[PDB]
Parts: sequence; C-alpha cells; structure tokens
Amino acid sequence: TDPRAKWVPQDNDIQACDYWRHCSIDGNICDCSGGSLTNCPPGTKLATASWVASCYNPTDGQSYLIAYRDCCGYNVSGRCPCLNTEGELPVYRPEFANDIIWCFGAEDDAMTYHCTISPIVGKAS
Amino acid sequence: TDPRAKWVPQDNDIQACDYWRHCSIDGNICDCSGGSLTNCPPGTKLATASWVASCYNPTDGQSYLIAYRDCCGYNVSGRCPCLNTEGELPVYRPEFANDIIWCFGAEDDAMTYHCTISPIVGKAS
Amino acid sequence: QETQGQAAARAAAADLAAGQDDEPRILEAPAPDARRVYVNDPAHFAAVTQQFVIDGEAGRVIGMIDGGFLPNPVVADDGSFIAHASTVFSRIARGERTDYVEVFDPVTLLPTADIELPDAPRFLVGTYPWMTSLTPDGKTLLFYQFSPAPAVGVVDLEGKAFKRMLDVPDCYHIFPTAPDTFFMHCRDGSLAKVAFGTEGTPEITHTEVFHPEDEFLINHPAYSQKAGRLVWPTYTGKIHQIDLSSGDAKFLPAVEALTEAERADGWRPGGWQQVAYHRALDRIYLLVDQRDEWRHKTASRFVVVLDAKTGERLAKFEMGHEIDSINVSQDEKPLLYALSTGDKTLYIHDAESGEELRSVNQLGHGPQVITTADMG
Amino acid sequence: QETQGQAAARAAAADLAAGQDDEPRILEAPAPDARRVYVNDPAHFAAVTQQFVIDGEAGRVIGMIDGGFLPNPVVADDGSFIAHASTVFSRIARGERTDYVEVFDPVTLLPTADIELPDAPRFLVGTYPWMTSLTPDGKTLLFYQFSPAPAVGVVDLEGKAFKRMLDVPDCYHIFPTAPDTFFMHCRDGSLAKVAFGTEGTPEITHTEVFHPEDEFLINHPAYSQKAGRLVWPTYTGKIHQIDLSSGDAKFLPAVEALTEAERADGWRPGGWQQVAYHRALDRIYLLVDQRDEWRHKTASRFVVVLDAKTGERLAKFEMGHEIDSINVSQDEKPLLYALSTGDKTLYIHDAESGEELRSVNQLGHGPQVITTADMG
Amino acid sequence: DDALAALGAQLFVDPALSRNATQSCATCHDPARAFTDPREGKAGLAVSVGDDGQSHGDRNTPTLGYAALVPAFHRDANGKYKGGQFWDGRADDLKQQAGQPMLNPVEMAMPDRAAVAARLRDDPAYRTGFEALFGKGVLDDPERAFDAAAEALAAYQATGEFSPFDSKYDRVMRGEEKFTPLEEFGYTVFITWNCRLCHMQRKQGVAERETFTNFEYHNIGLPVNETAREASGLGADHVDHGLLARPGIEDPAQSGRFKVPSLRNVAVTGPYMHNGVFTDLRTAILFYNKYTSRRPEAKINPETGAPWGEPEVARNLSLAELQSGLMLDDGRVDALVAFLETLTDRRYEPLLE
Amino acid sequence: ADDALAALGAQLFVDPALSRNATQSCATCHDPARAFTDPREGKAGLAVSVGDDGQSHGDRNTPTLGYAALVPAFHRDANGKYKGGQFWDGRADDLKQQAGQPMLNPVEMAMPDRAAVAARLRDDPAYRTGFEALFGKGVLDDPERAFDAAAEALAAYQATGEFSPFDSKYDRVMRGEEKFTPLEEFGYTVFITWNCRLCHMQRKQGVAERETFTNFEYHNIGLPVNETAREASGLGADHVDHGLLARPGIEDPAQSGRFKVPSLRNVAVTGPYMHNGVFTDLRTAILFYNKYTSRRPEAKINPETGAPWGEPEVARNLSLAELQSGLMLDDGRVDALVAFLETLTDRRYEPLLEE
Ligand code: HEC
Ligand code: HEC
Ligand code: HEC
Ligand code: HEC
Ligand SMILES: [Ca+2]
Ligand SMILES: [Ca+2]
Repeated sequence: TDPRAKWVPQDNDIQACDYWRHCSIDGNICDCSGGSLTNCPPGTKLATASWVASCYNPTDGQSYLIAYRDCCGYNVSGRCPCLNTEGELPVYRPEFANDIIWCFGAEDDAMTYHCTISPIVGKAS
Repeated sequence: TDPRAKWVPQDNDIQACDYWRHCSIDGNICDCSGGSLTNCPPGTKLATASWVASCYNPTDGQSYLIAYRDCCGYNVSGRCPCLNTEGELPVYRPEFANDIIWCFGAEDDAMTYHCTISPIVGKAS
Repeated sequence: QETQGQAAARAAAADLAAGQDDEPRILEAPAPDARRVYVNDPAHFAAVTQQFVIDGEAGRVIGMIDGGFLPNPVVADDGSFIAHASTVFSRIARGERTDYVEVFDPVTLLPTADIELPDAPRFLVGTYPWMTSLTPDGKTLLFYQFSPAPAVGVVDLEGKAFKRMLDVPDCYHIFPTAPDTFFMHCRDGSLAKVAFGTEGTPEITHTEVFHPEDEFLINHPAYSQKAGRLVWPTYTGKIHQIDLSSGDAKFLPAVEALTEAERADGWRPGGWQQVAYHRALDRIYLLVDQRDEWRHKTASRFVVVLDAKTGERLAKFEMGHEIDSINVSQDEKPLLYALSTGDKTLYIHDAESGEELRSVNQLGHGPQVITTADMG
Repeated sequence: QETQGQAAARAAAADLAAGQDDEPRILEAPAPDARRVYVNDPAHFAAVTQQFVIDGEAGRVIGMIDGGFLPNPVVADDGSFIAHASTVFSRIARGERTDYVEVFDPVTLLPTADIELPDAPRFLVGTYPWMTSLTPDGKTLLFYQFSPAPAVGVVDLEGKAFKRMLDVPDCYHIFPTAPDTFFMHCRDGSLAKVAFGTEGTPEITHTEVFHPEDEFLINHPAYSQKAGRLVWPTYTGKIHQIDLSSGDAKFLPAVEALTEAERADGWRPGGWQQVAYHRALDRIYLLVDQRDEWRHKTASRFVVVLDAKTGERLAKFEMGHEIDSINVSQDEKPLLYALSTGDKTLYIHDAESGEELRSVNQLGHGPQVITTADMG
Repeated sequence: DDALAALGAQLFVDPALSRNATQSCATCHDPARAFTDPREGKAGLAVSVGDDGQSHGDRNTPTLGYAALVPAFHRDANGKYKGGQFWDGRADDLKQQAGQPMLNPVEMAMPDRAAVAARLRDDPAYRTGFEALFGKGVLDDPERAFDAAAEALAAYQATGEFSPFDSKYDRVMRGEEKFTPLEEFGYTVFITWNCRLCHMQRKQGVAERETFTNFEYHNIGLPVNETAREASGLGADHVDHGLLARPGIEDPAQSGRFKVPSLRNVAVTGPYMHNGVFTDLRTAILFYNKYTSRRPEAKINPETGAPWGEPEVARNLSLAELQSGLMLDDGRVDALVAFLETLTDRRYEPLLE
Repeated sequence: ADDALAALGAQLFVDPALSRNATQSCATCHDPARAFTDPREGKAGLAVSVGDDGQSHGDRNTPTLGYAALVPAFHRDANGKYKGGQFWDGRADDLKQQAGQPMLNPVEMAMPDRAAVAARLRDDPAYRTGFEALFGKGVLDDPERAFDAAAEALAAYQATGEFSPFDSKYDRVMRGEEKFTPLEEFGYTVFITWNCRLCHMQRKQGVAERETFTNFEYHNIGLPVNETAREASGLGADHVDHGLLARPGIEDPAQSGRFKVPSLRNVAVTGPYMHNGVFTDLRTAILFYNKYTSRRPEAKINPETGAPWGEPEVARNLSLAELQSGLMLDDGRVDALVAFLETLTDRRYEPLLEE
C-alpha cells in the first residue's frame, strides 16, 4: 500500500501482487482470466521466451528462479494488474527486463499481451 | 449525484452532464476532446444523421430542438462521458432513440463513435 | 472462507514441496453447464471490446473472447458453441470496415468459423441481445440491419457462408421460432412473422396492434426460445407476454410488475437488461427503483419477482449495489445474476432468497450484457 | 478562475441571444507552438491506444490520434508534422500482424503518409521515446527491432517508403545526430556510433566504456537533438552526460542529483520518464522520492532541478501528486509537465517556482509518455 | 411607399406589358395558385407559354411567395454562392429580376425598354402614379421608366400579401395549435434527416422568418424533362447548366446547380423541380431515395414505372448531403408529405383538396 | 553385495575377453580418461567407433556413460511422449537390457552368441568365484543365466558414484561453495530463459534433485547425415537412420528421425557432437540452433565446412514449436553458453578443458 516501501512476499494468495513468485511480474496474473499460476487461459498462446527473476519464497527461505512466460494473442486481460521489479534491470540486460513483451515462440506467431504465468525453473544462483 | 433524481439543467458549464443542451446525449461531449459545443475535433468526421430532443433552457424558459450529431472515425474519446435520456424513446422510435450510433452520412463512411455535438436546430412543438 | 487465490497458493506450495512436475500449457475451460454465465463489455463504445466467460458457481473467470466495435454475442442453448457478430476497421477505428461472424468452440475458445458479411451490413447500436439471434436448430444466425433500411441478414453456420438479406417492414429485434421463421416488433405496434424459404421474398404476416403509441416497450425484453415466451416490459413496469410456442403469436394477459401505489410513489423499472425470465419456474424478474420518468437507463437497487401465470408478487429484493442488468441461470435453485456497469462487477445472488453469494470484479470498462444457456 | 467549460457556456448563450449563426464543422487544431504537449497512453498494454494533443498554456485537449499496440510517437522539433510507428492485427489482437508508420498533419491531424513496414519488424515493449527517432532534418524515421536480433529499421518519410534494416551489435535506443548517423547504448557499457547508407554494412564505431556493469542506466534517458545532449540517470540518480554536438561522443563530468545524506536516507529516482532537460537553460529535472532500491518504476512526489554544468541544486519541488513522468516546454519561462499514470492526469507546473498551475484529467487508461517540440 | 407597392400592384396584373397584350405577371404567377401557372401546354404544367401563344420556357414557373426573403446574390466566406433570383440566380435581386420577363421573346416579348415606356405613357393612371413617386417626365425616359416599373414590382412583392407567415406551421410555432401525430413525425423526420441541410435558413439556431431554404445552389442530379425540353424548342443538344449560366460565374463546379427553393406552398405548386419533371409531391420526396436505398424500386420513377434517367449534368452532384445512408420508408414519405402540407399559406388551404 | 555386484561389473567393464578376438572391452570405446567416450581415430575421425575386428565402423557416435544411470526406464508418458531408455534411439529399456547388446553385435564386440560369452566367463577362476557368490552355483554353466548376470553387474557398476559424481563447478555453485564468473552466470541465465531449457532440463517446472540437463525425451532437431561416418558404416547411400521409430514395437511414423535428448554433463570434453558425430566443436553444436531463428546468411552455414548445414536426414517431425524461438543467439550469448556448459564438466575432467 505504500508503493515506495520495500516489497514483502507472502505465500498464501496467488492473485495478490505481493504473492512471492510475482516478484518481477509486469502485466496481469493469468490465474485471474482463466489460466492458472503456471498455465495459459483458453484461446491464448503460450510463448517460449521469458524474462527471469530470483524471488524469495517466505515458505521455505529459498530463492527460486521464476521464468515468466506470457500468454499471447488476446487483448490485455485487465484483471489483477501488477508491476513489481525485484532485481529488474534495464532493457540492455533483457533476460532481467520486464517492459518487453515476452511473446516470442507463441503458436501462430501471437505477439499481443494477455497475461503472465509464474513457473519456477530452477534454484537461484 | 442522485442518479435517479429528476435531471436539473444548468446554463453555466458545457462540460458538465447537467448542461441544458445535453438533455438526451449518449456518449462524450466533443468540447472535451478538441471540438466545441457544435463542432467536431480535428481528424474526425461529422455525421449528417441525428437523434433529437426537446431540451428546456432554464435561462430563457424556452424549449429547443437539439439535433445531436456524432463525430465519427475515432475510438471513443473517453473524456466527459454522459448519458441523459430526457424524452428518449425505444429503438422503434429511432428519431428519438440514443443508443444508436448516429454516424450515417459521415465522410469516408466513418462509423465508429468518438463524441457528440449539441447544436440547436429549432424551437420545440 | 478460503478464496480461489488462497486455495491455488496452497496447491502450488504442495506441488513444490512434493516435487510434483506439471507442464505449462493452454487450459481448456470446464464443460459448458447451467451455471456458466457470459458478460459482455461494450466498453462505453470503444473500438474493441471483451467478453468474460464465468463459472457462476465458483464465481471464477474461466475464459475471455475479444470482439470489435459493439459486437452481438449469442450462445447456443445446448452448450455446443458460442458466436458473435463483430466489426473491425483497418486502422483501429478508421479505414476499411469488415463485418464478420465468428463461431467458437466453447471449451478451447478457438474460432471454428470466420464468416465475412458483405457490404458492412451490421447495426451499430448499444448492445441489445435480440438484434442477433440463433435459430433453434443452431444452424442459422440472423442479424439486424438498420441502414439503409430495416433488414435481416441470414448467415449459414453449417455451410459457413452468408446467404442473403431479407427485406422487412419498419420493424426491430429478431426472435426466431423455427429453422426458417422469426418474429420482429414493428413501429406500428404489431409483431411481424417472417418466414423465409432459401429463395424469393420472405412471407411476412402481422399480428394485431397489441400496445398503444404512448406505451413504450424497452430495448431489452426477455425471450426464452425453448418456451417460446416473449416477456416485454414497458417504461412503467406493465409487462407484455406473447406466446409463440405454437408457431403463431398468442397474447397472454398483461400483468403489472409494480403496484398502483408504488407507481404513485415513483417506482419504475430502470437500467439496461431490466428483465429476466426463468422457463422451468415460469417466473419474471424485474429491475426497479424510485426514479423520475426520464431516468430510465440509470441503475436500480431492487429486484421484484412475480408469477408469469398469475402475476402475483413473490418477492422484492434489496440488491445492495447499483444494478444495471439482470439474468438468471435456467436450472433449479437458480442464480440471479446482477451486473453493475459502474462497479464493473458481476454480483451473484441466490434467486430465491435474493442474498448475495459471491462476486466477480474487474469485468472491463462498462460491462452491460449477461447471457446464459438454457441447457435443461 | 473562469473555467473553459464556463467560458464556452457564456459564449454559446450570447450567440443564442444575439441570433449569431455558425456552421457545424470539423475544427483545425491551433498552430503548433512551444506550449503544445502530447500525452501518449499505452493503456497498460491494450491492443489499441490513444495520444492526446494538449495546449499546455490553456490546459485544454486540442486533439487526439488513435494508435495500435504499443505505438512509438515522434514529434518533429520544428512543428511541421508528427508521426508514429504502430501495429494492428486482423482480428483485434490475433491474426495477421501489420506494422506501419503514419505521418500526420499537425493541425488537421489527417494522415499524410501510411507506410507498411515489411515482416512485422517493430519492437513491442512498454513505450521508450528513444526506441523510435527522427533524424534532425525530419526526412528519416529510425525504429528499433529486437527479434530475431538487435537491428534498426530506416524509413524514408519524404519518399514514403520503408528502406532497409541495419544489423547492429548488442545495443539499444537510437539517438540520431545527423541525416545518416545515430548513437546506441551497448550491453558492454559503450555507445556505438552507427553511420549508414542506402546499402552496405554501416560503419559502426564504439566509444570508450563509460560506466561499470553494476550501475544501471535507465530506459528513459533525456536527449536534446538540437543540443546534442544525452542526459542518462542511473538507478541512484547519478547522471551521465554525453555531448554528441561534435558528431563524436564527449564524456562530460558526472553529477549526483541527490546528496550523500539523501542517498543514505533512501532517496532514489523512480517512475517512467524520470528525467527532463531544458536546452536553453541547460537544466536537468529528475523525479525522486524516498524508496526501496527495487521500486524504481513507482511514482515519485518530488522533482529536483540542477544546473547541468555544475550539478548545483537549484530547487526541489514538492509536486503534491503521484508523478510517473516529467518533461518541460523548451521556451522561456518553461512549463514543467508532471503526468500521473494512476490519476490519468497531466499536471502543469511553473518550472521556476514549481507551483501547480492547472491540470488535464481523463487522459486514457494509463498514460505514460510526454513529448514536446523544441521549436526555438 | 405604400404608394410604390400600390403602383407595382397595378403593373403586376396589367397585360399592357406584353407585346400583344395577352399576358401579365399574374398570367404565369397566378395569385389563385400561389403565384404559379395553372395553364396546360405542350408539356403539361412543366413550363409556361409566352405572349405569342406558342413559345414555351424550359424551366418551371416558381412561386413569388416569400421570394422577398431571399438575400441579394453573393458569394459567402465558405465560397458558396447564395441568394439572388431565377432558378439559376442570374438576377441579383427582385428589382434586377422584374425587367427580364418583359423583354424575353419566349415570355412577355416586349421588343425593348422604349416599347415598355410607350405603353406606360398611354395610361393616365400610370402618368399620375409614376410621376408622384419618381418625378415628372419619368415615363418619357425609357431607362428611367423601365427601372421605376421594376422598382414598383419589387416593392409590391415585398408586401405582407406575398409573405404572410400564416401557415399551419407558423401557427404551431406561435403555440396557437399543435401538429397532428403524422405532421409532428414529418417535422421530426425533416429536421433530423438530410432535408434540413439544405431546406432550413440557418445552420443552427432558430430563424425569425423561416422559409425552408438556405438560399444555396445544388445539383441534385435530375434528368431532363423530355416533353418540356421538346416544347422549349432549345433543341435536344441543349444542356441547362444552372448557376454556371449566370453571367460572371465561370467556376466549372457550379455547372448543373440550382437555387434551393423555398418549400412554403410546395403542396399546391406542382409539378416540381426546375424543369417540372415530377407532377406529384410524393414523387419529389421519393427522388431522394435514389441516392440511399437498395430496393429495386428506388431506381424507378413511380410516375413512369421506368428508371429515373441519367442526370442532365453528371458532375458537381451534392453527394455528401444526398448519400445519407438512410432510405425513407413509406410511413416516412407519408409523414413528410403531411408536414410539407402544413407549409401552405392560410388562403391556399382550400387548394389542398 | 551392493558393493560386490558393482565390483564384479568394474572387472567386466575393463575385460577384453568379452570380445571375439579379445581386443576390445567396454572401456575401449567408453574410455574413463575421456568421460567414458572413444578417443580413437577411425575412418570418420572420432565420429564413429571401430569394432573388435579392427574394420567395422558403427553409424552412431559413442555417448558418455556418465550420468546414464539417472535416466528412467523406457515408457510413454501421459501426454503421449516417449521418454527414457538407452541408446540414441531408446531401443534398450534400461542399462541392464543395454549391456548385452555391444557384446553380440558383429560391428562391435562380435561374440557369436551367449554360450560363447559364458565360455569366456567360465575360463577365468576370478569370475567363477565372483559370479557364483552373487548369483549361485552353476550360473556360468547356463548361457542365459551367465549373460543376464554379466549385464546386471555392468548395470550396477554404471550406477556407482564413479559414473555420476555431481562434483562439477555447477554443482559447487548450486551448494554455495563458489560462484559463477559473470560470463558463466550470463550463460546460465541464457540457458534457462531461452529454448534450451525446454529440452535440456529434467523438469518442466520446479527444481530437480539431481539435474542432468536432459528431459529424456525424443526430438528430431533436423540434423543432416554425417557423410564420412555414413560411408564408413557401410549402411549405404540410401540408408535412413529413423531414430526412435527403429525401436522394435514403435510403429508411429511421427517418431521417425527423433533421438533421445542427451545429458549435457561433460559435453565440453565429449566431442564430436550429436548422434552421428557430425560437428567437431561445441560452439558449432550451439550455432546449429540459430538455423531455426536467425535471418543472417551466416546462420544457414556450418562454420566448420563453410557450406550449408544440410538437408535433414529426416525432414519430417522436426520440433519446430520449440526450435523456432524467434530469437538469434548473438556471439556474446554463444560465448556465455560455451562458458556455462563448461561448468557442467566433472571435477576429474577439468584438466581436459584446456585441450
Ligand atoms: C410566360 C410566363 C411568365 C411571365 C409572364 C412571368 N414570369 Fe416570372 N417566371 C417564369 C419562369 C419560367 C421563371 C423561372 C425562369 C428561370 O428560372 O430561368 C420565373 C421566375 C420569376 C422570379 C424568380 C423567383 C425565384 O424564386 O427564383 C420572380 C421574382 C419573377 N419571375 C417575377 C415576375 C414578374 C414581376 C413578372 C411580370 C413582370 C413575371 N415574373 C412574369 C414565368 C413567367
Ligand atoms: C443537397 C441539398 C438538398 C437536400 C439534402 C434536399 N434538398 Fe430538396 N431541393 C434541393 C434543391 C437544390 C432543389 C431544386 C432542385 C432543382 O430543381 O434543380 C430541391 C427541390 C425540392 C422540392 C421541389 C420544390 C419545388 O418547388 O419544385 C421538394 C418537395 C424538396 N426538394 C424536398 C426535400 C425533402 C423532403 C428532402 C429531405 C428528404 C430534401 N428535399 C433534401 C436541395 C436539397
Ligand atoms: C565399439 C565401440 C563400443 C563398445 C566396445 C561398447 N559400446 Fe557402448 N555404445 C557405443 C555406441 C556406438 C553407442 C551408441 C549406439 C546407438 O545408439 O545405437 C553406445 C551406447 C551405450 C549406452 C547407451 C547410453 C546412452 O546415453 O544412450 C550404454 C549404457 C553403453 N553403450 C554401455 C556399454 C557397455 C556396458 C559395454 C561393454 C559391455 C559397451 N557399451 C561397449 C559403442 C561401444
Ligand atoms: C527441441 C528440443 C531441444 C532444444 C530446444 C535444444 N536441444 Fe540441444 N539437443 C537436443 C537433442 C534431441 C539432441 C541430440 C540431437 C541428435 O543428436 O539427434 C541435442 C544435442 C545438443 C548438444 C550435443 C550434445 C551431445 O552430447 O552430442 C548440445 C551442445 C546441445 N544440444 C545444446 C543446446 C543448447 C545450448 C540449446 C539452446 C540454444 C539447445 N540445445 C536446445 C534437443 C534440444
Ligand atoms: Ca412548381
Ligand atoms: Ca560425442
């Protein structure tokens, strides 16, 4: 609620913007438009590209690498918008940059932004 | 404020939804996007179709026919939105109906709704 | 108590802790059922718009469909498909116009047909459900044209092709009663029956005038194709019922939704989708409030419920929100759906006690139309 | 004191009393001047977007331009045209993609050129002003491509045609310095100078490295083409200045926008367009606030003003609102423009006293980008 | 002045102003028929027969009611020509107009101004009336005499009698009565459809003395009137260029355009258009559907059951105003007829049957 | 006995008496000094291995045995993907089913039959003691029992810590014992955000306990024939290597041309690369992926030959959804990925990284 305060992760509600895996999400949480935490909504196309972040999990004290992937080919969902930037670097370090539409490799070459999923791909280092 | 209350016209500010000439407008006032009370913003297309209403002018106590004409060929302005329905009738009385996009006759066959102007075109009766 | 976002955090933590793998992929929506509800957002006339597909029971968005300028949504009563007629332009809201019909699979949401409509024939208007309509067999979509003149376009969904326009008289709305038949409401106060073989001019017959010039019928009547029941309120709450189930119009006793005393005190219907009708229950639901006579499009805070046969009042609910549109699910123990344009929120109520059970917010910019399938 | 809606009510009322006629028509916008300001609304990644053209002196919308998905706006410094690079799809946000550039007349706002960009080559990214850029003569538009690899597209505005893609190193942003030359910022911490022609590998020359790999240079540097001055803040409000006025890069002394005590107490820049530069005053304006280090895109409530030669602080303004982006008019007694994404409002301040003078609200869904012409 | 008009009242019904003394202004502009021509010639009522009993015009005789409200011919700041007299605006004002029929060989056919003066000078009442207003000897100078007769006729046309403002429409705007439902519908259609873009005085606001014309010039794409063109004797190779035929108009874009007529008395002044091509008011209204409607019948002139026919002048058509995107159905044609009937002056209401 | 079975397999593993002419053991082709791969030059360089006869060449590259014990037994998963098994084409269910094959293959160890292998085992008194202690008296007198036992022992030995030590730099960094250089860290970041992670990570999401950088699936990446290897094998100009479809009992034509995703552990020291040994340099194997993404002319060209990569041996069933990523690896990112893959080298092979 203080937007300038240090962001504090929780592991009890995935639709909230302080959910721990959403630490560098920019966009909308797919779970709110018919996707799930790590799946796209019907009709959309799952990109293969991502941007990454190391996000602290307050459940187990570990930091996990979240490779955000977009669900693409639909107008922006408009539900559960969030913008967090923990570790997020400028566009010249693109693997860490989250203003970029990460829709590359989506089926049917879909490039419009609908929502983002938050799957874990590895351990932080 | 009270939306279900009898509408009370004023003759002091053409950008507010209570301005007397807006008694049956549906959309956006063109004065808020670069038109004026009776002119279209640059880049848009003036329709020749209209729906009409008899609007009471609190200043001179007279009732005037306002023939609302749409400015067309742009996405909706999103500024100064208003819906009033004084004397508004259902679609089967189309000369008096205001859900209809009155863009007919616009240059370049423009049919998308941007905003509405409120010119006086005669006296009531 | 536990919200959907909370239950999802707990399942994701368990998968993580247990080492359970799952492949990221495109979900399918759950099978269409009686409690699926669709909410269309005309977005206050924006050039692009959204439909939300909602599981009413969980109060969860299960999918979405994109549309163009003031699209008309339809939903097959049998759950087999959904479709809309929509409008796009080559440069956002300017340039060459294309009108088209899309049919969608209702669990993948993929388009299975894209059928171009020649000569930009759609009626661009604040969204009225009965301006685009499926025939009971679901093989034909009918759409209304207003320019240059009232007409109705026939679109073959089975053959995926536009067929022709029907010339009609000065009439509005399209209520299909058979593979080749629909009814419209004419300016002169009658209904018109339009019968069309594949060739020739259609056969057009009128009923008697059934309302006077000074009695104003709303843009949003309720029509149950399975019952063949047309429920048409006027500006004052007078309710017309027309039975079309015999293939011909039969006029039922007119019924009053409000009392003489409530009217006296300024009670009137008001909103967008002001009326709902429940087939199996034979029950009418009407949005009402105290309001001046020309505030007929404002939100209402109350619903009345009444027997369609008798016309007696069965309940009056205080909705507790500014409500613009209502509808009901068509199963037993139905839900009453109460959509607020201002709050961009669908409130989901028990249709018998009228109590609020759950709600779904963030439904676009100015959501306005609720649609349900009648599956039973 | 009298508002613009009030003045207009009064004039309409006097014309109606005087019997004064006027023809309803399409207005022209007033001549472009120094106090014209453009606000672009990326609309939180919506498929369609809007630009508002505003008279900063009156605080009045004088026009609008529609755009598609994440368009890049440019404004010619001399006031002669404006343009954008934009993207549409055949079915709202799905289907065939078309990237294109339009040029518009700055008073009628009609498109005067619509130039297709082959093979969908635009970079789709939250909007960075220097990802699409005009050469100083106004004859060429340059746009960035990211996929499959960093490249720069060349569009001939005068002949209205796409020309070619240029292969470049792993570099970002486009700061034109001459009809055939621009700079980019590289992953390696250098700038590359790219001198191009109609055909042939461009000559690409790197400057010295000028910053460590762990000072982060923001996505919204300010660049004054007429001064050749590139003003580039880091996440800590350290400011790099590069003089490109000679046609080669000259590294100027770095300045600190916040004091050591401010930094120790958590002051950092933050927002979207965090920095502005006034060429005639040689002054830098930076949006700053107390914040955690990884909240670098949150709004800020203060602006610091400092002398570009000495780094001496001239003022710290309390803006009194949540501000995401700033810019200034390039005339004497300039205006400081303070755009709030959350309020969808442009606040217009006196740049000398910092006092709020007027504001323009209802600017779309998530307006972020402010552009002005340097006509002096 | 009362005097001036009283003199013009005398001139207006005097056949001594035609060569063979068979016709006056009132012959073709019959006060009993709202100042138009009741007489049937080779092309019906489309065109009028002159003093010689044989010669026909090529244009329909218009009403003189309300013609005193038209401003003098001028080009406005948007570059639209406005006002004047004749269907093609070739006369600046009523005064410049009045002398022209007198000298037209296919009309009153006087050979010159001097012959007109000689006729005025033979009448003792005219010697008195003219000399009292213009000075002794006026009738001895052909140029002074002719200009004075033109002034008096213009003065007469500017009296209350030609422009009474006593039509049903006028009574309803004064709040003295109400339109019938059908009349009120026709009025609503009129001011919301493309009609009001050409047939209302002002762009917006309310006019003090409405005459249902903006005084502008438009080519609405009308076909030749075949029998009338034949009767006129102008030859089948003739083209009526409308305003372009006004001396001094050189602009090619004015070719085929004609002055928008006032719709007052329209119900009793058929046949319609500059060439009288349509006998029925409903046919005049239905003509506008040709630009908007898709129905096969919109291409067909109901009076003939044949296609309307190509425009006499295919360029400069007022397409922006005409191509409205909406067709008038029968009920709307009905309502417009009803509304236009309310523009009939009180003294002509018995003509409506 | 866990230790003892493995110890028996250790002896067999280095024993040439399991080859027809006694010139060749497992370790001849799977050389412990070279991450268990074949350092020997044949008619096709190191692309393919030479058999016990000194003339016969195989048609496929000899893969590492390191980490092979982490692969699941062959199976079809829920989404119809085949997974696991041994050999580039998965034709063996597991390590135990695999071991007996080189022994009877006339292009490899060339023993005529099981009885011949049993006769060699029975000639060595150390094998009589070791085999009978684990499998019972007379085991070596029964060709089928003897053969199955030897395969069991060999499979036990490849399951020991010696074959899968998890002591690469990557493993140390993951324990927090040291840190990646900036280059290696960039390479790691690239590997996990680009398409590599779609096939060269054990799991689709979450974290693996013993990561070996393969999902054990079957993909056709569209590699050309290696002409000199194919000429050496003698299979003919008209031969097609159908990959997984050659596994007995797989009939699905969609499986044609798909090969098992190799583990990338030790990849830096086990060149040449791919199932037919077609590329010499690790850089070239990474650059191959740019053929699907890059617009540059240089992306169509194999930098080792200066000629086009070549027509796929099997031009159908390519994994184009994963390969056509829309992004080209620039040289900085190829450099990073080389650096990162080098951190997957086991500690004892670090000295080999210089070579
Ligand atoms: C032979 C029949 C005939 C006679 C006699 C006649 N007119 Fe006309 N009048 C016409 C015709 C035909 C027109 C239209 C001609 C044209 O537009 O070129 C006309 C047009 C007019 C107009 C212009 C009205 C308008 O709306 O444009 C006025 C004024 C007029 N006449 C007055 C007179 C006066 C005064 C007299 C007697 C001096 C007179 N006319 C004699 C047939 C006649
Ligand atoms: C573009 C301007 C324009 C529009 C729109 C227009 N008119 Fe006219 N109207 C004219 C002009 C000009 C004439 C004379 C044409 C001619 O004779 O060449 C005319 C002639 C008429 C006449 C014949 C009058 C006479 O004395 O001969 C009638 C009746 C008429 N119009 C009615 C209508 C109605 C009803 C509408 C709307 C359905 C309408 N018009 C639309 C300009 C217009
Ligand atoms: C002449 C060289 C040679 C000899 C000797 C040899 N192999 Fe191999 N090995 C190969 C080749 C070649 C392949 C790949 C063959 C194929 O995929 O069809 C292979 C594959 C394997 C695999 C599959 C690994 C994977 O990732 O798919 C295992 C396990 C294996 N060998 C173990 C052994 C054992 C145990 C012995 C001794 C009994 C042995 N090999 C003898 C050449 C040899
Ligand atoms: C679509 C699945 C897939 C993708 C994506 C993929 N690989 Fe591979 N990789 C394979 C398969 C299958 C092979 C063996 C191909 C063959 O030999 O038939 C392979 C082989 C390799 C080899 C040779 C290893 C050996 O022992 O011979 C290297 C190195 C390699 N890949 C690295 C990468 C890198 C780096 C990326 C990301 C740029 C990548 N791969 C993307 C499936 C994939
Ligand atoms: Ca006439
Ligand atoms: Ca190898």
